[PDB]
Amino acid sequence: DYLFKVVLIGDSGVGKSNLLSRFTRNEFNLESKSTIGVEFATRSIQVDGKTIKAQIWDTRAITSAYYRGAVGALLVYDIAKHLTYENVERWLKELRDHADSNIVIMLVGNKSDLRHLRAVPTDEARAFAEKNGLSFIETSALDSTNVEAAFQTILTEIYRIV
Amino acid sequence: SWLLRLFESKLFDISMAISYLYNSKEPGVQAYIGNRLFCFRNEDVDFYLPQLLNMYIHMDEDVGDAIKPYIVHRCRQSINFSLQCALLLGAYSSRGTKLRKLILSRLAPEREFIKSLMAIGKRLATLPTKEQKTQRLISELSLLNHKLPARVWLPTAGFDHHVVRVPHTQAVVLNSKDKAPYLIYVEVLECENFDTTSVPARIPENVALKEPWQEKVRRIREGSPYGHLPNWRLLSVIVKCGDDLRQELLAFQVLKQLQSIWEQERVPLWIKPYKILVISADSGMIEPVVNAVSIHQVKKQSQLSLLDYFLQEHGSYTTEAFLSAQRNFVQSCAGYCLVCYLLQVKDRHNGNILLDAEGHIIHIDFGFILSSSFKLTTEFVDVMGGLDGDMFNYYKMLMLQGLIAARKHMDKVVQIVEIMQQGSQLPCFHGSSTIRNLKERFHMSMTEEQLQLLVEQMVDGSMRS
Ligand SMILES: COc1ccc(-c2c(C)nc3c(NCCNC(C)=O)cc(Cl)nn23)cc1S(=O)(=O)N1CCOCC1
Ligand SMILES: Nc1nc2c(ncn2[C@@H]2O[C@H](COP(=O)(O)OP(=O)(O)OP(O)(O)=S)[C@@H](O)[C@H]2O)c(=O)[nH]1
Repeated sequence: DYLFKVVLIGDSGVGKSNLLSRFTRNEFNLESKSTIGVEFATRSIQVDGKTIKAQIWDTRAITSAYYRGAVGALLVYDIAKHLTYENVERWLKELRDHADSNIVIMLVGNKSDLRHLRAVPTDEARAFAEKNGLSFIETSALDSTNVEAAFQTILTEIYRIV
Repeated sequence: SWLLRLFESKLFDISMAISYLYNSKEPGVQAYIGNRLFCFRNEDVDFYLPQLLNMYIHMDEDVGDAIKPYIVHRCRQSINFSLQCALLLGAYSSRGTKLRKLILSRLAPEREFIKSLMAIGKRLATLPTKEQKTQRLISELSLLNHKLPARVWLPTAGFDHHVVRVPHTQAVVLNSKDKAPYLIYVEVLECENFDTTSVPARIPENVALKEPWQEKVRRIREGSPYGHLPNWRLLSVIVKCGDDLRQELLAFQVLKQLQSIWEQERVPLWIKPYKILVISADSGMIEPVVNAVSIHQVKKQSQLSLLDYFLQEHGSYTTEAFLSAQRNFVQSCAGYCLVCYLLQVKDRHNGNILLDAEGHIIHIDFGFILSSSFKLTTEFVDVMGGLDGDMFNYYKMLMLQGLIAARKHMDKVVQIVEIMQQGSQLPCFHGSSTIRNLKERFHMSMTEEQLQLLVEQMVDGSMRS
């Protein structure tokens, strides 16, 4: 029925491709063959009684195809690697240079399963989260936790731009 | 999912974790295992501490960072753990300094205790005879006691504790060499937890001879201020001020693994790993075997042949005490033969083999092993009842059995050695194919009939002299 385009951006290693594989093929793997250039993937869900279809973009040098036609963008960091959270500031200057000024953003801490290796506290993140204009959640791509929730959340939030 | 599948299976143990950590170049796996370390029992992971810490120093930052968090956690809940980390970190680098300094950042009481012990040993260097050294040692140890009970402990001790007293008169120096090692006895009060417990209070002060261990406890106990307490136990350590113990530690792990392997399978070989404590690349401590003395000195005091001494101390060949002692001999011989072959242990003589009161032999000087450059003497064969003997045939049977057992667990052994070679300037890793040669020595390709022959060949070689 409807068509919602969403992009995934973030540092290398944070888990974008497995987020995509969990969410779109319900599959995960520890061994990893690198994504060469670009992917999208698609799956349809329903929000508020309406059949929607979501388009996710998986990211070398950033051509501006990314950030084109995105109603929403999931900006993801690895909770267990502090630097990835640190660069969320640089990922938003990018996103303001190359993307729609009225776009939906979710901050995502991935790899929440690595409890004992955690380098970024949920509070520090959520503080920054509501201090700014981003929605916030923590996911784990390895185990099927909150991956579905994450998408369905951002997708519900989106259709509300009637 | 097939990899993640394995890691979540029952098959996953601390061994496998280290193997993947060591080999895998995938940072997602490295980080994943770093986290999974926490789920394991403290005891199982502890055994591999030298490997882990070695990796941290000499491996990619990615690998270190996955290990560090677990280390810091352990360091924070146990200063003993902290101590052993700090000591190992320093010894294995001559990147390291930062984590070491952070851990030491507290341990001063212990570190001063250890410093003094080392300091003592170095002074005896000016005294050229064994007997002269001992008297200087005894006096200066008495000065330690002046240092109060100090909330310091022997990491070489099985448990957490506080040191209360040093029975200096019982301490003895073991040789006349330039940097001679020396044996001391230490009194301690056992803890339930070191980290939470008050250092005990001083209790005011109001002969050494060849004797069994428990008689020595008796003698020491009756004289000691603290002896009445039930909390009280006696420990012992050998102090080596100028000898590297990093190879010694490696052998220990190998001995410990091989011991478990033969234990896991049901092969009644016998061997005895003795605890090692690395303090520097220079210096270390050893937990000694009690109730044991060198074959060589056993032969100088007895004036007997090895067999004859056995007969004297236990009884004639028709007695149980003898047959038990003979049996303990035979099982310990097969064990150490196998250890000597696999690790290619050299410089084997009766100065390096101890005999305990129950009949086991014990090898001790694990210099000259592997790449760095065992004897069945008739004195040994006689105790076994001779070449045609049933007990001797049994000796050969165990070696094959113990070999078959070893093969079933080869990877656990090679792992210990193969990791340790990392960035190593130790003489035991001198070859191009140290680990490669080691694997060949397990003869994994051979059939059992082939191994029987190889065992036979081994024994024939051990006899030529
Ligand atoms: C690093 O090399 C050693 C390895 C093992 C040992 C040891 C161990 C684990 N247990 C004992 C031991 N047991 C008796 C304890 N007290 C009694 C009688 O009950 C007696 C001796 Cl002399 N040694 N030793 C010592 C040394 S060494 O002190 O550096 N030195 C090496 C050269 O050869 C002489 C010994
Ligand atoms: N413990 C844990 N490990 C994860 C998690 N997500 C990914 N890993 C691992 O992180 C590694 C990163 O690979 P990848 O899936 O390509 O992430 P990505 O770099 O963000 O994806 P890309 O946009 O660059 S193609 C994977 O090997 C994967 O096994 C997680 O949620 N928890």
